[PDB]
Amino acid sequence: GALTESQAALVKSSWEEFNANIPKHTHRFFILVLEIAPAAKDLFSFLKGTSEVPQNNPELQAHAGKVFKLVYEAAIQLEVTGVVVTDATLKNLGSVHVSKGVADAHFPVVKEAILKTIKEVVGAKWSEELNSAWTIAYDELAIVIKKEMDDAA
Ligand code: HEM
Repeated sequence: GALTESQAALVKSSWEEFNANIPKHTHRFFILVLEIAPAAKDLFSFLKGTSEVPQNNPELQAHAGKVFKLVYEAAIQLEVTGVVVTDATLKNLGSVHVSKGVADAHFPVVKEAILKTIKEVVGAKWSEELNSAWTIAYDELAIVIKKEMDDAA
């Protein structure tokens, strides 16, 4: 697809729509996670010991926000520049994943959980051209973190 001017305009537009409601989209995101894969619950300090996904836990909100930000920034950088750039932060991300017991097979879990979350966020504006654009940008960003975990292992 590439990332045409017209595609990037479509991710930016759809991210601004996500951030517009963090405590919803983020608790949704964690439920789509636990639907796709229930065991994933023991991983999260803030979910351990609990029985249901807390809805106002700051630890959880802060966590999930940071995750979508990072995917959007990735799409812009792909249309301007043509790439996703690996920095200190992605590197540290890879460390903390490993300490907590996270593996690669866990990633399509969190992708489908983000596509399905953005398809839920944009609703009728949804196009092929836009699904194509978020897929490209997640795939391109996961390639980069998985890279850094393998390296923290
Ligand atoms: C491109 C995709 C991904 C991005 C951008 C991302 C981003 C992040 C960030 C930024 C943190 C640190 C949050 C903090 O310091 O507050 C974190 C922690 C963590 N992540 Fe991910 N992540 C991704 C995929 C995954 C996957 C597939 C899993 C496995 C289900 C996972 C499991 C965890 C766990 C257990 C923690 C530790 C949280 C703790 O116990 O408090 N992440 N992630």
